[PDB]
Amino acid sequence: HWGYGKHNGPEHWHKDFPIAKGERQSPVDIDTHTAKYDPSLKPLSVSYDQATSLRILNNGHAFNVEFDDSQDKAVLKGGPLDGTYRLIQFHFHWGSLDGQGSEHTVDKKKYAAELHLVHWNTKYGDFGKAVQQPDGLAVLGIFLKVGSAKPGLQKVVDVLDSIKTKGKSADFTNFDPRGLLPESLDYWTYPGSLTTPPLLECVTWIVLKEPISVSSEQVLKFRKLNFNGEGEPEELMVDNWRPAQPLKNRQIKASFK
Ligand SMILES: NS(=O)(=O)c1ccc(CNc2nc[nH]c(=O)c2[N+](=O)[O-])cc1
Ligand SMILES: NS(=O)(=O)c1ccc(CNc2nc[nH]c(=O)c2[N+](=O)[O-])cc1
Ligand SMILES: [Zn+2]
Repeated sequence: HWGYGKHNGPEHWHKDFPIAKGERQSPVDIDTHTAKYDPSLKPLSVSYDQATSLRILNNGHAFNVEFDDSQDKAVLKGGPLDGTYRLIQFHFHWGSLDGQGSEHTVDKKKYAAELHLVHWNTKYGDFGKAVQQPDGLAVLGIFLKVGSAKPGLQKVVDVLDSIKTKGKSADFTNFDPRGLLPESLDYWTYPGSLTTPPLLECVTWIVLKEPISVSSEQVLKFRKLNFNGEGEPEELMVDNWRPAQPLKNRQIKASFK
């Protein structure tokens, strides 16, 4: 199986998922100087007031906080998007050290982690159908730097010891993802892909300029998670990020400045 270990990491994925070397792969380096301001972009609309979290799962690659997406409750719209995208889950990618961990980079700068709020286009009826379409998903990307704690993150951090190993899940209700957003919704956007296999080219990426601050103790707790299942040799869950991929024939647009 693919992973991020010594022998099955990102440079190996193409052998099972040939679209790894495709025309619209993610993440990418965001060259701030060459991203053009696009005054036709709209403000992003993040409507998470009715979000219903249900569960948190260690899937052996990251942990996902899953939402009830059976009704139009936590939606992302506007920005570069046409139509309405419903929140299904969020997860993070992070490093073994504070100097690395994000998937997207900003003029080659790597952040300590990166949060992905994953949304699917309601015109496709469900997630599984949406990932088959070029405009199927919108992922809202938010950088994490180490500094002041993020109080809105602590409930997530505190449950991780209950889902240490691959395939563990825990009840995770009433979590409000608004506590994870920075103050500004200024963003960059570009057409890309899932950053893990199956690496489908179905994502409008929206990457916020303003990172959120999390404490060293918070990100330390992410690094105590395990890639392995229970009663297998311990492999800390760290460096679960794909490096920047060739931008190819794509423009990154800025909503600002
Ligand atoms: N193209 S892909 O899906 O990324 C993929 C890549 C590599 C494999 C073989 N994996 C391994 N082979 C040898 N030793 C190991 O320790 C692992 N391992 O770590 O799994 C299987 C699938
Ligand atoms: N890192 S990211 O780009 O935000 C991101 C990556 C993967 C997903 C959903 N995963 C899947 N999607 C479709 N088919 C699949 O088979 C899987 N799967 O097997 O996981 C959602 C978001
Ligand atoms: Zn992700």
